[PDB]
Amino acid sequence: GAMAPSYRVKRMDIAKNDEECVVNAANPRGLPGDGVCKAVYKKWPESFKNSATPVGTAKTVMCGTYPVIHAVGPNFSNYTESEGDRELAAAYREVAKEVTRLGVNSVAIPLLSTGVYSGGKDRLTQSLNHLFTAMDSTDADVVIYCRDKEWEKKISEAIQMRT
Ligand SMILES: [Cl-]
Ligand SMILES: [Cl-]
Ligand SMILES: [Cl-]
Repeated sequence: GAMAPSYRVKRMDIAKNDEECVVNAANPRGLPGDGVCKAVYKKWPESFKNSATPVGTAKTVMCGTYPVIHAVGPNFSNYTESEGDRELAAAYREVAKEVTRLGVNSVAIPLLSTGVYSGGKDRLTQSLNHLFTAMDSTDADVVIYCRDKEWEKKISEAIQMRT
C-alpha cells in the first residue's frame, strides 16, 4: 500500500510514467491500435502476447517484471449510451482487481473511452467518475494521464474538490 494513498494528474505520454505499473487503453484484439494503445505497444510490445480480452475486462501481461494491465473500454460508436456506460464502469472495476492482485503501490491510468472510442463526445467527467468509483477502495497511489491542457485543469479540479 502507499503510505497516504493519493490521486494526481500529469499531462504527458503515459509510456514515460514513473509508476510501478501501467493501464493500457487497449482494443479487444490486442492490436497495436491508436493513441495510448500505440504508445504502450512501442514501449512494451512484449506485453501484447495473448493480450486480447473482451470489452469491460482487464488482462495483465508482464513486460519483464513490469505489469501492463490491458483495460478494454467500450467504443461508444457501437454501444448505446446505457450499455456503453455499464461496460466503461465494468472495465475500471476489473482494473481495481488487477491493481490489488499485483500488490503495486502505484499505477499510471488513462481515461478509458475518451479518445477514438468516445463516439465524438467529451466523456472526461463520465470516465473520471467511473475511475474514482473503482479505485477509491484501493490503496495504490493513482496517477491519471492526459495530453490536453484544459483536461489537466479539469481533472486536477475534480481531484481537489473531494480533498
Ligand atoms: Cl510527454
Ligand atoms: Cl479511447
Ligand atoms: Cl487528453
